[PDB]
Amino acid sequence: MRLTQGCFSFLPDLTDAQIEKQVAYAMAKGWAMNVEWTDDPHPRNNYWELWGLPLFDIKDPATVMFELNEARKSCAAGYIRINAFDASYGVESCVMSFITNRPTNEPGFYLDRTDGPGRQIVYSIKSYSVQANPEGSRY
Amino acid sequence: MRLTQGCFSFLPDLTDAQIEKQVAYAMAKGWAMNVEWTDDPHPRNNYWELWGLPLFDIKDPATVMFELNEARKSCAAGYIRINAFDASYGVESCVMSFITNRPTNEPGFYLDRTDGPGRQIVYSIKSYSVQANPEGSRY
Amino acid sequence: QSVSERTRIKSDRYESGVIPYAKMGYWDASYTVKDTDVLALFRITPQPGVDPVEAAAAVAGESSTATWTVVWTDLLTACERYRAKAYRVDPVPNSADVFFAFIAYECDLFEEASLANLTASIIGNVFGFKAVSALRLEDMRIPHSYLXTFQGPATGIIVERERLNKYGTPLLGATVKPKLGLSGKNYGRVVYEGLKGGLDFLKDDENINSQPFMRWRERFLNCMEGINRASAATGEVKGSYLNITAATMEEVYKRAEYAKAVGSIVVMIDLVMGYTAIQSIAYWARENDMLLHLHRAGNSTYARQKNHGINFRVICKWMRMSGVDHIHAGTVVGKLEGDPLMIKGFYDILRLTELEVNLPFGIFFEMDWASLRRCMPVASGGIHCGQMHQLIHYLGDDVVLQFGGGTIGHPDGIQAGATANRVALESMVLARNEGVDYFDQQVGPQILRDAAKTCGPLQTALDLWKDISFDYTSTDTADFAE
Amino acid sequence: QSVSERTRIKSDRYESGVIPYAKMGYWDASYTVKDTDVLALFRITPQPGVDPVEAAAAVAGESSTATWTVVWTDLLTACERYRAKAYRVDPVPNSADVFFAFIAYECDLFEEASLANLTASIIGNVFGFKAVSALRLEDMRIPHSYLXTFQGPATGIIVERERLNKYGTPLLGATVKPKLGLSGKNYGRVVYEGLKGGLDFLKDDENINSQPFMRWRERFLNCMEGINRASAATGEVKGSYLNITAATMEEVYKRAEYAKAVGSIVVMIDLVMGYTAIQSIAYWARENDMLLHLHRAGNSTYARQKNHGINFRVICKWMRMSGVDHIHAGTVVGKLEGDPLMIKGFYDILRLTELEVNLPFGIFFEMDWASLRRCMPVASGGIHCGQMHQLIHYLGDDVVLQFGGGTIGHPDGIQAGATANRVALESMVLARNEGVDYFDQQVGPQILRDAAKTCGPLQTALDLWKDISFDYTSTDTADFAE
Ligand SMILES: O=C(O)[C@@](O)(COP(=O)(O)O)[C@H](O)[C@H](O)COP(=O)(O)O
Ligand SMILES: O=C(O)[C@@](O)(COP(=O)(O)O)[C@H](O)[C@H](O)COP(=O)(O)O
Ligand SMILES: [Mg+2]
Ligand SMILES: [Mg+2]
Repeated sequence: MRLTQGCFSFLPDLTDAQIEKQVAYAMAKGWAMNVEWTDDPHPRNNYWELWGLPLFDIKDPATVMFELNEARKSCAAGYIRINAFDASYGVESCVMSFITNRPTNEPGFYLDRTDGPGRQIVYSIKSYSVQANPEGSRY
Repeated sequence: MRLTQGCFSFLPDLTDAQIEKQVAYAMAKGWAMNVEWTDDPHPRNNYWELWGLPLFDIKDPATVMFELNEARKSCAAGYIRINAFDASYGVESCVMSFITNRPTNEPGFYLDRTDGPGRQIVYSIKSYSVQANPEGSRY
Repeated sequence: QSVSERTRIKSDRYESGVIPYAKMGYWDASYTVKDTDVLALFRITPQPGVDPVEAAAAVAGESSTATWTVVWTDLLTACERYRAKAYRVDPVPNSADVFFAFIAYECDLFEEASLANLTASIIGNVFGFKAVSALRLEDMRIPHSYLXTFQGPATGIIVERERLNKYGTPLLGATVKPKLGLSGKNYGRVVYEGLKGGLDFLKDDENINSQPFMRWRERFLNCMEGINRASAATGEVKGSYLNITAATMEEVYKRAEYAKAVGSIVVMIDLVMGYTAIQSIAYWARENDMLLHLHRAGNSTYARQKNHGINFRVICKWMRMSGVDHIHAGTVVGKLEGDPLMIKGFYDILRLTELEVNLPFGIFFEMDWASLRRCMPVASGGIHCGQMHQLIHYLGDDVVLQFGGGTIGHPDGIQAGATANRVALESMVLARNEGVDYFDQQVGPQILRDAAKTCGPLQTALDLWKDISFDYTSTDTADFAE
Repeated sequence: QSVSERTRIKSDRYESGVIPYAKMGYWDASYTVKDTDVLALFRITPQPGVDPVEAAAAVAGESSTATWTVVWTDLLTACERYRAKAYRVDPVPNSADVFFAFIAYECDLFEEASLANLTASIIGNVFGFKAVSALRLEDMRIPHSYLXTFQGPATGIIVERERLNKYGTPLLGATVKPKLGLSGKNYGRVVYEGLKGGLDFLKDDENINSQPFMRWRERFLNCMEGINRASAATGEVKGSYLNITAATMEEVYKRAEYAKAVGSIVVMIDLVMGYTAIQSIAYWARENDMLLHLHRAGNSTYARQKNHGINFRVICKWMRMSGVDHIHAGTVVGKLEGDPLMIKGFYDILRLTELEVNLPFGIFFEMDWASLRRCMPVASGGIHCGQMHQLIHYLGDDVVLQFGGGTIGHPDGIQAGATANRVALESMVLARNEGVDYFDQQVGPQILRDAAKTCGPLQTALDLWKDISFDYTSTDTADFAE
């Protein structure tokens, strides 16, 4: 299965050059970029691993791209996204987030059903990758 | 007993000369005077009877005194009070009430006790004048 | 003679009898507005022979303290202070019998945190007055001080996206169809299919509450299965707007509590529930970690005509104050009334931190939102992915694009329908961000026909629907063009 | 070569390290104050060698967004918006190394309706800072927009006087004495006798709660018998402030509800219960038709000294916002600290609808009170009927004058004590309203001697106490004269 988190995931995996253009857009709008990694694809995994600090000062897309590829080369098999962050008043949040990397063999999830009161069901979404192996050796 | 409602009822009954001086003070502050009558002396009898309207466009203490004296002639034996209304933002209420007339003889009250739960008493204050005779013929 | 007669009020103002509302101190051409005033702009069509200032003052007075004849009881109050002031009257552009009337109300007139009380004064009686042939509340300036008594959105645009983990593209939805008749079982089917195919949300129709054909508990339980199945299949947070609209407030809560208990991220209410239930369920939604989607059912009974009613832009303000997280605000290009200019202003009111005067967008007053949270506009009704270039340009980023028929109508099934819409969307956004002139009549359709070459469901949706448009004249137009 | 080092922030402002708070953005001498800002005025005594402005910046920083070293996380927020700006540092008159520092705080820093939160920022940590040897909060401008989130007094002066049916003079009361030791039955005796003799109210002493010598229920029942006996004997509304101060919020409400159920017009609470217990009970008092009397226990632990703590005028602002109906605010001539100018400031703060700058009275900010109800000040502690002229002058009309020992220490009995106070009072006000120059050291004592020729009880209280004064230098004194 294809993990469809991120905002460009019904399109094909983005090229370096297509990512640079999205970075350019975000930098021209004043936003701060950062890169993050995980091998827990659970939809409620809010906190992927920071790759360094967000790049607030930077005036050139190539810097984000250079950091992306350094992260690519150091991190284990998994997922990397780039986020754009807007410190503006009345936003103060992520305004863009898309997957830059995804492992070849994502098995995905199964739905785990526990009986609640009456007909109610207690759902837990369970990842095959995560239950079989620890962080760093899941893909 | 002496009914000690009003703000000068621990002093002797006010003369007409003393009343006018308090009226004159209230009216120098820009307050609206009115005259009111009752023969129900109960503490919680908020609404005495209006002697006409409050005297809003009246600059002369002597006119106020005249309405006091006309209330005194026309009203059945009872109590008369004069109030001064302040209509200002922050107040919007009465700021001076005192008794101008009182009956010769006020029998007063008794405290009626009804058993409530536990040791609680349910209290009612009963006027002797009111229980014995209707309005207009209580004194 | 008698005391009543000696104590009659004899002043020009409080002598008994009818004087005009303008001579009762409800008109002042040089009132200076305070930052704590509630301001209202009215569009007043006075009756033949009624003075334009008189009708403006009449409206001021009967919405604050006045009545038709003079009362001595004014003088028990600080009556200078409580009286509203009609303070400006311009004629409406291109008409000499319709007027814009600005009226200012003192802050203390209004119960804190009560839209019920705000509306009781402002729309209570005055629209049915004889001296006025028509009357429309066009805009209001809700002052910071009144706004701070309200919750504003329960969740709001920012936190909503965080709970969803979805940032960068407009969000996506579909109303389940047919409107009525589906069993809870089949509802859960449609929700699973649509969500699995790419939609972030589905929703109950406004009129799906609890009926012989489908009782509400069945729908909720079956949709939850569908939702969690979708999220298990995609690794996305998913949901469906479970409708909690009901007859009584006790039933609404019961349904809200049921939604919460089985794990729903979102619930919907209809506007016909009314302002007091809305405020209740908006506090409830904050306290129980729930998204609150307002369907604006009934709005267009008062909102449609230009000569009379309430402009939807004021409903925007009131609903953002009460605290709903979503509200439908129009599409421009779909089946429901939407002039691009007015919709844009609606969207600004819902989304911005403050408003600057912009008469083309119908924004008559400047206004701070007092850090009340931002309300998510929803774009719904007879739209399809062939229009995606128009949707993005007109409606911007923070919005939920709903495609009930444009998903379910898809000949290759519901999953095909949803996928067509999301590819459409993502490619269009991708393109905008790259600098492409997506709104151009040539480029926009081409970006999608290019996207269709690698998405089968999209080609089909473009083939089926690309002629479809709802090219009709507006009723709610601006009085100032762009 | 490591990712940490390459993405290390290298800007002047967000690089790692200590930098002066005056460079962190917390000192801006040309900040334009907004109407929605919360303002504080602090009196700062910096340590030898610390720049005054840097101290003001430290206070502004450490009560808003700052810590001692620079943090990159500021950049995840709208940091520039949330910093408080010290906007004015001025020398204090006649102290050479002490300063007034005005600091502006953005409205959104503060939880709505929460005194706990306001104090958490404004007084939380900045007084224990080593770089400052002393710190005192002298005044605050609480903005209109913050004030509307608060209830204000449950009752307030206006509705309080309507419940008592008493207008035209100061109200009158007394603390029951001895402070500790009396049984329930005897408490009711004392209360009955004082109310019968003329006092509007008596009160439990602040440290009378529930104890081995008297458990609270016994006092409550017996006090109501005495209160209702006095009301029946006099035809006035009467009450006693039953103390509901307790260890836990559960017990305070139990006492409050007991007081309600038995028909008490009024309850009291001690400040030592703390702000959150206080806001709860102020809300309760609104909901349950109860007058709420605040005894200020512990206030002088921080309010007494000029160099350090919190001036009582700020406490006045805070308790009026929280919504107590009475607060003890000083006597001037009695046994407890109270400089005439400072007291009149406090009394103005609690009673006026707004405040103009009045530096001799210690009113450093102008401030609208946002139609929050007016709080009745209470003059209590070591006063007697022989000083009534001074009391009417310094304190005005809307006040409760309290004579505990000045009633119960009367040799002819508690009734006599009460009657003497009430005649002095009524006879003094009667004479003020007539135009008499009552405050003159001649004429004041003469108005009382006249009334004493026709009131045995008052004659006796003048002879007992006439030479009694508490003439000591004040600690809590003004910086500006007139
Ligand atoms: O009931 C309907 O018609 C819809 O379900 C649209 O379905 P389709 O998406 O299948 O057309 C929506 O409720 C309306 O668009 C609401 O109007 P508005 O958005 O103007 O409030
Ligand atoms: O405990 C006491 O001493 C009192 O009962 C006074 O009784 P007397 O009239 O018998 O002295 C009061 O609580 C003090 O006035 C409190 O001080 P403040 O009002 O300044 O907080
Ligand atoms: Mg629908
Ligand atoms: Mg005491």
